[PDB]
Amino acid sequence: SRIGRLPIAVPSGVEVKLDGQYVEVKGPKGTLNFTVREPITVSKNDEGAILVERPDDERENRSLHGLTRTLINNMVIGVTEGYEKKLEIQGVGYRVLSKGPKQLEFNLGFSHPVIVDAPEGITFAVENPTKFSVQGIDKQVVGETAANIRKIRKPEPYKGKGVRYEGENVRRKVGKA
Amino acid sequence: TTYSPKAGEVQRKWYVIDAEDIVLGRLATTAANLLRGKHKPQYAPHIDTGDFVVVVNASKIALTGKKATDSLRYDHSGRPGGLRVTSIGEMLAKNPRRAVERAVWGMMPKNKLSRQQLKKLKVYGGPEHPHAAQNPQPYEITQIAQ
Amino acid sequence: ERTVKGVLGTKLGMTQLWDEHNRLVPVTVIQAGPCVVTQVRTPETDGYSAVQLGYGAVKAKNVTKPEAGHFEKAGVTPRRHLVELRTADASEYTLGQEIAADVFSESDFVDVTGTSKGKGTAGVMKRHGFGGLRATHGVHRKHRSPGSIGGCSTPGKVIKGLRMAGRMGVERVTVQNLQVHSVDAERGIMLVRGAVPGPKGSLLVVRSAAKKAA
Amino acid sequence: GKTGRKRRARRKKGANHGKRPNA
Amino acid sequence: MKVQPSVKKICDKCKVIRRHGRVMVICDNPRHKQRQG
RNA sequence: CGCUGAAAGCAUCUAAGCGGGAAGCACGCUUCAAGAUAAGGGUUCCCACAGGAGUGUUCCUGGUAAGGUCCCCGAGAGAUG
RNA sequence: CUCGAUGUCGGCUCGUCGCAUCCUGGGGCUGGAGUCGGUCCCAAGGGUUGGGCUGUUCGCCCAUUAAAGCGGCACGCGAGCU
RNA sequence: GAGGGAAACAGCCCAGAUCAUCAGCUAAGGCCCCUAAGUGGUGACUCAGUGGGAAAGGAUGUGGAGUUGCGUAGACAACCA
Ligand SMILES: [Mg+2]
Ligand SMILES: [Mg+2]
Ligand SMILES: [Mg+2]
Ligand SMILES: [Mg+2]
Ligand SMILES: [Mg+2]
Ligand SMILES: [Mg+2]
Ligand SMILES: [Mg+2]
Ligand SMILES: [Mg+2]
Ligand SMILES: [Mg+2]
Ligand SMILES: [Mg+2]
Ligand SMILES: [Mg+2]
Ligand SMILES: [Mg+2]
Ligand SMILES: [Mg+2]
Ligand SMILES: [Mg+2]
Ligand SMILES: [Mg+2]
Ligand SMILES: [Mg+2]
Ligand SMILES: [Mg+2]
Ligand SMILES: [Mg+2]
Ligand SMILES: [Mg+2]
Ligand SMILES: [Mg+2]
Ligand SMILES: [Mg+2]
Repeated sequence: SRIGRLPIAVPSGVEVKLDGQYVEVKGPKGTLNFTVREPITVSKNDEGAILVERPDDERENRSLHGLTRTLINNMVIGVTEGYEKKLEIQGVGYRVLSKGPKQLEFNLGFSHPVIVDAPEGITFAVENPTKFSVQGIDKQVVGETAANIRKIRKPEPYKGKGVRYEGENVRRKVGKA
Repeated sequence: TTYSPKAGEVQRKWYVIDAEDIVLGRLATTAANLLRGKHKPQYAPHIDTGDFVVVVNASKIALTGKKATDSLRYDHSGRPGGLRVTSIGEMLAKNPRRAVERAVWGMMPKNKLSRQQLKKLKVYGGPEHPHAAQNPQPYEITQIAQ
Repeated sequence: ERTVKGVLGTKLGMTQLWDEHNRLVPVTVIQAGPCVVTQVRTPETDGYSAVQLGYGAVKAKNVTKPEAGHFEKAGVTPRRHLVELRTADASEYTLGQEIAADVFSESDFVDVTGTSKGKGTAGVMKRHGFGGLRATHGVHRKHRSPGSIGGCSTPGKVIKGLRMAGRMGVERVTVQNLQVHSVDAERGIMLVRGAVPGPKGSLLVVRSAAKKAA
Repeated sequence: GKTGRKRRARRKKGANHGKRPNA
Repeated sequence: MKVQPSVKKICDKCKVIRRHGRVMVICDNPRHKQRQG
């Protein structure tokens, strides 16, 4: 495991508690929880880093080895930096507005606007009535939130109208030629 | 003349099996063997010489493969379109006593005496049972080598 | 799981009124008289929460020692009918509490439960809506007949639940989403818009509508 | 048909050494 | 989606995967989406 | 239909894991239901009778308590029960 | 198998099962702009009309309907009828 | 033409019942429980409940064994012109 054997660059001022199989990360942004899976050992590498090991050269061990390595990296860098994944809206009459830092309201050509909530771990940042993003301190739940937001009105192939990923390659077709 | 037990001659003991992480089939074979007194030298098919079997942690019974969803238990009321199906996982979560009792009953002779002896199998999904007055003794499912 | 208000009453008959829109409404009149809380069922003792109410006048010589003891524990005078109401807020009722018809207001939707009128042994044509055979055109002594009752060799049996003649009526019936037209609390009278099961003088349980309305 | 195919399949059991009456 | 016993690659961008016990073909062209059933 | 994601440095809804999704499934609504012999539960009521043979006191008869049934008047019930 | 009898066509009556789905429900692809469709994937919960002709089944037709499904049950059903 | 096996099951398998036996060894077939005897030992494979039905054909399922092309003169995938 090239990534797995690659250790974790711990940033400054972050408390990383390795309670055996439990991970606690504390910094100026939030707290995160995950029980490190049993067949992986974790050490502090003279208290300044993380060494993540695999008991055996069987396949499942390397699977979980890489997963845990970049999981710890993801979690610490989330407590220190935060993320972003961006979406954009196209089409006449389509707008996105904010009902707070935790909410979104869409006019996607429906009969009524759609109200979108978020977990406490995900916060929205709508910068334009035609551009917005989803952030948090996680990286799968951000993906699923953005996917559901796109699913609310996915791009039609006839004019491109709808919600799309910021650089999505919407495969279009010409209709009434 | 070969020995034959007399009514209440053979004493019937109480046992408690902890079904935590025990395969359903192993537990059912062991319980059926104990209920009918097949481990006793005084065994008789026509006289109930078996013991009382208490099974705790019946909700934690182990199932291999995809049995928890794909292994189905069926019932029929007799009237057309009256078939119900459930899975063994849902049975264990919902009615663990019924699941264990079905598994055990399928493994006993189809008798009047077997219907009487199945009443000695007390099944509980939790780790506790109400039969402390009978003092069930722990039973470990074990194999004899060779 | 659900919170239900309830009262016990007697079916007195039916009348009619005109509402504010000058529409004729049929109303059942219910003597929804005084009900006392005669027992309270709790999850600690009975395993479920409910209120056993008592309704009706009874001759003291017709009450027995067990019934007298039950009512004495409740602290009430003996009642003819004891009916349990399954409500999640049975903990708010006290033993001997007086429950009157004013539990319901002038526009509440209610469920009315009663034992329906009996018809004796009815045939398939009356109790199950069967069509018999024609009155003429050769029909031979089978005008009100059930027809076929099964197939053939496969299966050599009549299936369970086949609709046949038998005794019909005298069964629990609930009519849902009936609008309370009016409540006269001092004389314990309730006007409910519609028809409710049972003959006149039969015991009725009036409860909150489970499905609210339509 | 199911019936005939099961009749012809019964011959593959262990104690019938590849043969059965009526195939 | 085309549900056939015989699914193959039509595009050069078709890719044959096994998913949840079924052989499927996924292309970026939605026409070439195939399932084995 | 997806999210994250390797095996397979990419890719992949899947292999670990997570999620949307039908008048269908199980509930929700109504009704029956402890012969559910696993014969359940709560509350309330009456209570230590008499005589024989007895054989761990057993068991069998007899008069009762609480409670019922027969009988009579009926119907909101009903072929008869 | 049944000839020391296993009554048979159609209809009426009463149903019950399958899904190879006619309607309603969900979806993928379209030579899917919209309204409409085509096609094949799920799906059997409920529903699935009344007449003219003919012994008919079938079929043609009339007026509808969301639709007027295809089959099994001794081509279900005569100790149920015609 | 009984007995044992094949779930049941004339024709298949083993085996040809003189009677008694509350002795033993075996055949076919079996040994987790029904159901007598092994939840037998050792080594592989399968994850489909395949085992415990089926075709043309389709398929990066999985484990193994050969032939051959490219390759630290740096091979294939990814990232910069
Ligand atoms: Mg008529
Ligand atoms: Mg007549
Ligand atoms: Mg007949
Ligand atoms: Mg054929
Ligand atoms: Mg991907
Ligand atoms: Mg029953
Ligand atoms: Mg005869
Ligand atoms: Mg289908
Ligand atoms: Mg149906
Ligand atoms: Mg016929
Ligand atoms: Mg011979
Ligand atoms: Mg023979
Ligand atoms: Mg046999
Ligand atoms: Mg001989
Ligand atoms: Mg031997
Ligand atoms: Mg042998
Ligand atoms: Mg044995
Ligand atoms: Mg073993
Ligand atoms: Mg073994
Ligand atoms: Mg199979
Ligand atoms: Mg095959």
